[PDB]
Amino acid sequence: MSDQEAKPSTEDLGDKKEGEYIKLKVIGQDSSEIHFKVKMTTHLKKLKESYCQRQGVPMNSLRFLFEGQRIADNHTPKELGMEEEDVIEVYQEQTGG
Repeated sequence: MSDQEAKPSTEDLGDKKEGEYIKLKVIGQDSSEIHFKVKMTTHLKKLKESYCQRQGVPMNSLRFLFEGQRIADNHTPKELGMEEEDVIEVYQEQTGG
């Protein structure tokens, strides 16, 4: 999906409920910012690719990282240790494949 495989119906931790939510904002050098609602185990790839498709840019041309770590296809807010309304850093190249 990005670096490895990633698929829906991902297994959660178990105790974490649905009565909890977290929002995240993705920002890019293009001054673009998007605030989305996610849960603990939301694949951020879906958010990022949604922005990529919306902006019409290839996912291999752009890169999403937080605290110097790339947001992998299976990376989540719980996994990366983020908070609500936090910010993810994104850069986009103009050419790729």
